[PDB]
Amino acid sequence: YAWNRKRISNCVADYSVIYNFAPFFAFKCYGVSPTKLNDLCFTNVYADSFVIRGNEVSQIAPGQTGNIADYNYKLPDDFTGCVIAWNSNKLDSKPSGNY
Amino acid sequence: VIRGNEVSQIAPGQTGNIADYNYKLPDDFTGCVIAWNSNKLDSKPSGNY
Amino acid sequence: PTYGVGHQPYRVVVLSFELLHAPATVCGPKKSTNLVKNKCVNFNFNGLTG
Repeated sequence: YAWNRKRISNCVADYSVIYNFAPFFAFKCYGVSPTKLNDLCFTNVYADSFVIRGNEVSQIAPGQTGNIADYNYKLPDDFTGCVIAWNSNKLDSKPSGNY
Repeated sequence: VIRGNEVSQIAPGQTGNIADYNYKLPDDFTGCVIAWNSNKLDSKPSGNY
Repeated sequence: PTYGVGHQPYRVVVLSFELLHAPATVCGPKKSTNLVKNKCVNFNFNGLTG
């Protein structure tokens, strides 16, 4: 409900070091191929981050309906960015409960 | 044996580290790619080097 | 073993085939049929139907 927004600008962007920072699977993108980030270049880069459950992952996609997509975080009709998700069972869970 | 982020790189028409400089597939590639996890047989607590 | 799920080892076997231009050498369980000619039949010659 309170995702952070970080503006990235006026810097050299190397997208090949993204895989080393976090152990995800694939670099899912919609308007651009994941292969060809480095040769082209953009105007501004925005970063948004939040922690969800494993069922409501496909709701973060352009044109979806649910609970996360309707009241918490909605993507536009024409999204030209990338979405990344990975499991975090080892750093984000307690036996009593993560409240 | 590769890393988990590089399983997607075994595909025609892609770049990266394996597809550019280590193992490249042709653009007209026909065939099947079989990949499975091997953390039990190919990992050590000291480190597999 | 303490690494994440994206840094796990993955054994990969890539089965790469080539299309049939040479005489065929490798394939499996399809029973052969005695050849009959001069009749409108369905044939299966090394993987092509017609």
